Amino acid sequence: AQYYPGTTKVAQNRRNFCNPEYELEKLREISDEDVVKILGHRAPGEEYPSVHPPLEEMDEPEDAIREMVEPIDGAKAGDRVRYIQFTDSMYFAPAQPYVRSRAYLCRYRGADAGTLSGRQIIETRERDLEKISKELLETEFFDPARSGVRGKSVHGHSLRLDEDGMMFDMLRRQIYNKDTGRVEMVKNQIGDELDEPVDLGEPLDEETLMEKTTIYRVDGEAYRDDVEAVEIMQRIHVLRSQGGFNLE
Amino acid sequence: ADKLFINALKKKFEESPEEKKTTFYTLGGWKQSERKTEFVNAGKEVAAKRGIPQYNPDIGTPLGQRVLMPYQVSTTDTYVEGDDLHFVNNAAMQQMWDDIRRTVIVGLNHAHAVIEKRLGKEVTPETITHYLETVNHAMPGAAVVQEHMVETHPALVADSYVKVFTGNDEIADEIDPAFVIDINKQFPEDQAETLKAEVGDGIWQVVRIPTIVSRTCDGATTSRWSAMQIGMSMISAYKQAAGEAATGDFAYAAKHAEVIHMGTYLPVRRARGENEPGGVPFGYLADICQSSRVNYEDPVRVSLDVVATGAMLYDQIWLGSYMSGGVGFTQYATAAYTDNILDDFTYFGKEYVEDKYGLCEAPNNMDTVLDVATEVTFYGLEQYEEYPALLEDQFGGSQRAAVVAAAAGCSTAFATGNAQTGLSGWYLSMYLHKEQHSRLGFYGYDLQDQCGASNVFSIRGDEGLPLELRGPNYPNYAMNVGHQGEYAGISQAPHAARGDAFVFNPLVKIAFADDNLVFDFTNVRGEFAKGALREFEPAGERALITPA
Amino acid sequence: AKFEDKVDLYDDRGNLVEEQVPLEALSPLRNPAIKSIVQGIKRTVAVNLEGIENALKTAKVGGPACKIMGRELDLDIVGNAESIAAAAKEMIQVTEDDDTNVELLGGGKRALVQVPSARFDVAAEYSAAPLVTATAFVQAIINEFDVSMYDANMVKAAVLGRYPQSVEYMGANIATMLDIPQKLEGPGYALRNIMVNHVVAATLKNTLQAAALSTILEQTAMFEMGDAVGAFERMHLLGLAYQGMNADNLVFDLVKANGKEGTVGSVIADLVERALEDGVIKVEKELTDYKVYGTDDLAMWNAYAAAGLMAATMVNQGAARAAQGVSSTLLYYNDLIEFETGLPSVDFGKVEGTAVGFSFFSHSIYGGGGPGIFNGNHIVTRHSKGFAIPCVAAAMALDAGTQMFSPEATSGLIKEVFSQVDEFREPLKYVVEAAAEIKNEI
Amino acid sequence: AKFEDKVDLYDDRGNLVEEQVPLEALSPLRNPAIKSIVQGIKRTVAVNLEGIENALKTAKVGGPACKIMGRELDLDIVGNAESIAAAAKEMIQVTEDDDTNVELLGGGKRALVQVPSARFDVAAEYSAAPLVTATAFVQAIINEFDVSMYDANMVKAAVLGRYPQSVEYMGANIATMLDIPQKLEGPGYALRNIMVNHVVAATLKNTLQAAALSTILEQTAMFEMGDAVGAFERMHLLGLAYQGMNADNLVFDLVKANGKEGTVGSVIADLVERALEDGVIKVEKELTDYKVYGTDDLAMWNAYAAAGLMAATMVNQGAARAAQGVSSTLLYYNDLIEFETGLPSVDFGKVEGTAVGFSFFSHSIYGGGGPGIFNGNHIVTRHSKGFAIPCVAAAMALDAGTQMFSPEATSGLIKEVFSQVDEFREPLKYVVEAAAEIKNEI
Ligand code: F43
Ligand SMILES: C[C@@H](OP(=O)(O)O)[C@H](NC(=O)CCCCCCS)C(=O)O
Ligand SMILES: C[C@@H](OP(=O)(O)O)[C@H](NC(=O)CCCCCCS)C(=O)O
Ligand SMILES: [Cl-]
Ligand SMILES: [Cl-]
Ligand SMILES: [K+]
Ligand SMILES: [Mg+2]
Ligand SMILES: [Mg+2]
Ligand SMILES: [Mg+2]
Ligand SMILES: [Mg+2]
Ligand SMILES: [Mg+2]
Ligand SMILES: [Mg+2]
Ligand SMILES: [Mg+2]
Ligand SMILES: [Mg+2]
Ligand SMILES: [Mg+2]
Ligand SMILES: [Mg+2]
Ligand SMILES: [Mg+2]
Ligand SMILES: [Mg+2]
Ligand code: NA
Ligand code: NA
Repeated sequence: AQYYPGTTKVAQNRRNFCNPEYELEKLREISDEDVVKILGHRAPGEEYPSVHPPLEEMDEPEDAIREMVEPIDGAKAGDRVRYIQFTDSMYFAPAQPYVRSRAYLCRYRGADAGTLSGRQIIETRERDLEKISKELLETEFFDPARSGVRGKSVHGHSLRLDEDGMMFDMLRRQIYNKDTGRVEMVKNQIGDELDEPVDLGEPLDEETLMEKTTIYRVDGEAYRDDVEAVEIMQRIHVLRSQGGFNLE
Repeated sequence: ADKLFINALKKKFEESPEEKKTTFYTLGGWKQSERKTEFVNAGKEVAAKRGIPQYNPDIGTPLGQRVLMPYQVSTTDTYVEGDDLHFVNNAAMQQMWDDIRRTVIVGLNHAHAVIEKRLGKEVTPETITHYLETVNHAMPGAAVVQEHMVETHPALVADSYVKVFTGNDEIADEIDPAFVIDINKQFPEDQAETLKAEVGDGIWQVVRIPTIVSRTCDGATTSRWSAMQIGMSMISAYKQAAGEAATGDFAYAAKHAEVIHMGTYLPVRRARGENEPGGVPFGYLADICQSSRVNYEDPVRVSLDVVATGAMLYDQIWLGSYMSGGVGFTQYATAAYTDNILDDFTYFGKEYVEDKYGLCEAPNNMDTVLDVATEVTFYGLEQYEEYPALLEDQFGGSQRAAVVAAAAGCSTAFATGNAQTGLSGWYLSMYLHKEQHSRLGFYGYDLQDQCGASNVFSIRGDEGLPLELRGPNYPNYAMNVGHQGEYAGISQAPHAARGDAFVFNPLVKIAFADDNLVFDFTNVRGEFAKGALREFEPAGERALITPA
Repeated sequence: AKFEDKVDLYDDRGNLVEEQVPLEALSPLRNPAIKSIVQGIKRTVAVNLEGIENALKTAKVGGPACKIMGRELDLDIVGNAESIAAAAKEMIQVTEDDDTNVELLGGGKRALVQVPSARFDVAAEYSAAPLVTATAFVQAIINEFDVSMYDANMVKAAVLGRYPQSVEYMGANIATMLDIPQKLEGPGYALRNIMVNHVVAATLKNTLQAAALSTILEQTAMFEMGDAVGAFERMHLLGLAYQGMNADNLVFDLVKANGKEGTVGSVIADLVERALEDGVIKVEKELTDYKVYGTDDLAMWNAYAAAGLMAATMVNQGAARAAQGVSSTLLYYNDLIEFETGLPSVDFGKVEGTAVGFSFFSHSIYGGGGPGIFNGNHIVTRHSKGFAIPCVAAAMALDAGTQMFSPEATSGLIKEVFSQVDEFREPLKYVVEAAAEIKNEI
Repeated sequence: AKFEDKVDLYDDRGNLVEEQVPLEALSPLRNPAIKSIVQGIKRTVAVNLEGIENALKTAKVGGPACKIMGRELDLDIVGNAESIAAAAKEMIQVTEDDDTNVELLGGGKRALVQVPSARFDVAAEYSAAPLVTATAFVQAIINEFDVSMYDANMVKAAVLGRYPQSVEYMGANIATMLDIPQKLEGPGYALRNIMVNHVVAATLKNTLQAAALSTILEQTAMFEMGDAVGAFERMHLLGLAYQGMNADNLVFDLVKANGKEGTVGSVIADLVERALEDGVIKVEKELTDYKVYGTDDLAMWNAYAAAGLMAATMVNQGAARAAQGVSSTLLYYNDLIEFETGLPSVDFGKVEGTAVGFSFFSHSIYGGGGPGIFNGNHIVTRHSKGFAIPCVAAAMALDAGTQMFSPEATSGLIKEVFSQVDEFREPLKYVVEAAAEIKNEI
């Protein structure tokens, strides 16, 4: 597959995030328990709640589509559908909102992805969400200064950074430690305090942010200079326009 | 010269506009704000008086971890907190809507024919004047025929009246001038001649019913109230039997055959009668705004005054209250009429077009759309990238999408002289923006955006329509902020560039050229500022009939 | 047959056509000519090619007084009407030689369009007629002149108006006798939302044919509404027959006997006499110098009374040659006949009630208008279940020129197109012929 | 004949039924099974006799939480259902051997009613079904128990609700898949105002049958609306065939290849491969390490893409067994495929746009709801001309129980009655069989 046109680092990074054969760079280690804490849906050691019985316990009639489509593990179990949501700074966060939704529906099964300017969300069955969330948190999808895990009060994507290089957070869920140069998650994504904070590692330095970012800006790589990417957008506009008129 | 938004950015923040870093969390939350402080105190008083908790700053999340900004009302020197631009808190905004809602245009052409042909009586400027003195007594709610009528208090209904206009100068000049909208006085010479030629010898009433009635009732009241008192005044002034078969012809003419509503009724899911905001087509909104007849030498000013008119009405009152409610959509709209930001972008585009093509001299085709809309889109987005304070100001992607695309679409229409290619440019802007920043608006912002390119030039039943005829009930447009008022601007744009007197309905244009209105439609942004400052005097209040 | 009744059928000159036809041969549910008229009304559209051309030339689109400067397009539509109509027909039809009709009128200024019946058999309702016709002519015009992508939306606006910003086809240059489904007062009302003036126009002011077309449309709607189901069915069929189809020549003969010098009152007297003679009513008891009449067949009394009501309208408004007094006739025929007999008036008071409001709303400031702008879907005149509006059609047919909002003023496009259709223009002829044809199948 | 295209047709198990069927044999305008389905949906009513009985016994009539103390009537309706239904049938039918059906279900608690097709042939629209059914059951109940004049109005309220004070049948104890004509967003929309949950209910959550029923209704509406007239007709027919009828087994085979481990992206990759292999698209230009695809047949590209869109929904929402993400699939299948190819997405962006607003209005405070309450007439989901809603039907069929407003919650009465009808329950079977039968008549 091609994924995205263009000849910039930005374009290549957009393709890499979408390509399920591209190995996302792992930047930090997070325990299973700490992913669960960050998500905030259940307590460590709590059984998965259910929204319906396990599929095995149901007596569904013959349906060739069902038979051919393997349910994800949490669907088999009857898990609730839950979410993880990220905000990405326009100051060169590695992932960005449409980059995420596009990539998620290439890489992940059974996914409800939504894009907004200030927040991007995936909803899926809870145990599967936990596995996906580990990858979203440990890899280059995430920078702990320029990205935030936020289920509410998401303001910040468009704000100036603070003096530590951290994105604004009304609820201050991620705290930069000057003594370690590391960021700690001190609250879960909805803003409730954690008993023990979670180490999220060091912020990426400027050079590495520029290597990895998927936003075009005049002070990075400008979209208008990725002339092949612009060409394809303009083509889609023209072909849609003609098609709606007379199917030519 | 400095970009037009620089002064506003310097007012908002201590840092220079280009500075990338700031410090948060040190402003005391709501305590930084004069207006939030007023609200906290008011909530305490309200709760104490009524015995039910109300406004409380400790509910939910703590506002003001960042700077709570002032906004410059564009084209003014007025800076206010955004709460002062909420329609609930701004009497100018409320009155703007009331003045539209309470107006209808009603011909006298069928009525005078009824008089001459069915009644066999003559119509002259003198008899028209007598009729107008009669209907100006009756319209606010006073009697002319029956004994033992009880009537509205004249001072409560002082804003209700009837004027007329006609394209025949000699006829207009013979009617008592208290009652006449004088086209030659209100419009510059070339516009006046256009408008008079459209109207010809037709004679039209502009009827305004009382604000207090419109607020008590609804928009669908207006044409009915109008017709009742026209009917009574025809009976009295032309000495008719007070209820004979011909009386029904006056009713049918005033209620149906020669009435122009400001808005058409809506389908059931969003059920509303006439003269509600969703029924007002974009071309009418542009014609209601009177910037065109004052600022004609500056098509950007005219177009952006229409944007302000429409962003407020359509996003704040209509989408933000009629169709939703609560805190609502103040800043989705203010983005389009504050800090001179849309103005900066649109002057850039107008100058680009002037220099390359000449206004209205570009080919009306997709090549021009691609050229102009792309260039202007990249300029606007560059400004958010160059000025971190600007990006923090227009913090919501939807706001930025609407502003950038409005500039792109208006500019494209300045080039082609055609609103439809302007519209195509609006959608291209969205697509480019989305790819540049990997974001656009709120979750549902680009429903119409993605349908957009294909439906610009469609001819199918519920798809195809010139932009001027579209409105808030065009299917794709029926739900979402950050488009409708901007489309009214794009509708205005090619007509302002062409020097046209009107966009879609000359009668609507003339009908708001009237300083007896409560709101001043020649200076919509100035009026919004006056309302923000609590300096606007609305109609419709009940002070006279309530305790001191 | 469900019912035992038979009626004699006559033509619009009062001459016998067929004796002793079962009543249900006139039912909308059984009569193939009523089916053909109703399907015809669903499928027929008037296209104003001159109007489309002028709207384009002037950019006057989207409703009254509207205009978009700079959008003008000068296309020789009427001069190329034959090609445009043929191209439109190829899109409108389902198959070659099906029942699609596209006929030019007025030197190419107008077109009669009948959309193929098969499209309606797989449709929920009737809007396919204007919508298929509109898009076929929009496309045919664009293709005739190679109108560009940039300009074609003006052709669309010139044909169908401000739709979909407006709910209606506001400013359209096509017309139908039906109006949009959203404007129905209630479900099942569509055949009632047909202006009286349109009926009078289609039937060329032939009084009996106007009455017949109106009655057919009203009473067919009563079946769609469910009013003519079960207990009420025979009442509605007898009303169709006697009030609108001149069954037994009763309307005709009452008019003949009262036309020279008669009044509403003299028609009442003759109708009561005829009802007594035919055994429909009988003296139930005697008060002081006053006979109280009763009936063992209320539906038949109602039908006789309804025939008299039509004849009274024809006599009263025919003598004035002025339609306005039909509201008075509808009221006082019914008021008078109750105090003359002790029996209930037509539609058990609902014609009288309709007439009270109709009188008010055709002589007052509050709404309504002249008789011709009413219809069975109008809030003023919806209340009687078919027994009022046909009299209004008769009265407007008889008007010699007293109305400002005449059929000439409101219904010219509909006249030119719909009066071409024989079954629309002379429905009494075709419905009677069909009834005679199926008489031994009922 | 008009179009040269032929398609291979399969059953819901992926087995070939008939090869090389002319495309127009699947047209709503030609296919007799689509006609039968559409007329069936116009004419079918679910009657809740138990509900009527309980409303009467409690005097809970006229809408939610309403009650009139003192008006209670205790009638043994369900215990006398056979007699009541037979009496109602006698009023509903036109003749004794016509296609009227009245069938008791659930021990007399429910009745399936199919009003005779002939009533609709002489009707403007479809409201005769609830209105004729309602009055026949009101009258049959009154007659069964000799309900007095003084009380009978409560039976009417228990059957049809607050109508006519309300515009809708508010509180009624009858149901139809269609809704009242006044609620149409535009003329021609009635077959679009059918809740997704109703489609899923009628088809017993069989994914392909739900997709087929929804596509048949949506694309038939596109003909009634005039969207499938002229230039657009082939596009709509190909969409019906490939997206809703599993033409050439393309949906089925994409699901088979992607069901075990696949994603929306893997379905896209397979669809682009298949379009290229079949000659639907071709490389037009080479950019830097990027192929720009073109097509000489935009309608066929659109149809292939639409089949992939359906398969992507089945794979994505099938894997979650949770419908909510269909709004996401409808968006990003289309967004991704444009940047994968340089070609326009399904319905030239209109599915993507529909999906943007549908996503918003199924995850926000402002309106909408869960996937099952949408429909082609909903303001959120009307914008694509048939290519979005059938995917929503498929997704809800695949939902294992994650929805509050499920078909079990919204559509139980519909389910019990409408799933009895073979052509409603298994439309893919009957439409394919009919296409095969007429294949040499096209
Ligand atoms: C709960 C929702 C979901 C929904 O359906 N509506 C919400 C909330 C709603 C509330 C918020 C009021 C409150 O705080 O109590 C109101 C004011 C509507 C109302 N009920 O009066 C609103 N949004 Ni919202 N909403 C807005 C916006 C936005 C932007 C904000 C992004 C940012 O970085 O700050 C994002 C969408 C996006 O990412 O593009 C957004 C989301 C959301 N919007 C998220 C909450 C986001 C969060 O948790 O922080 N709105 C805007 O982008 C600007 C205009 C602004 C609206 C108020 C006004 O116009 O003044 C407000 C419009
Ligand atoms: C009849 C109808 O008017 P039209 O015939 O549609 O103009 C209707 N008015 C009314 O019913 C007026 C009722 C109030 C005044 C008379 C009170 S007795 C209305 O405006 O919708
Ligand atoms: C979708 C529809 O809501 P329902 O799905 O019918 O509840 C509709 N609301 C809206 O369109 C809300 C528009 C204003 C708020 C969102 C602005 S982006 C309405 O209330 O009629
Ligand atoms: Cl009887
Ligand atoms: Cl094609
Ligand atoms: K009000
Ligand atoms: Mg680990
Ligand atoms: Mg300058
Ligand atoms: Mg400063
Ligand atoms: Mg307290
Ligand atoms: Mg003055
Ligand atoms: Mg009208
Ligand atoms: Mg002033
Ligand atoms: Mg004789
Ligand atoms: Mg006599
Ligand atoms: Mg049968
Ligand atoms: Mg009894
Ligand atoms: Mg190569
Ligand atoms: Na709280
Ligand atoms: Na708070």
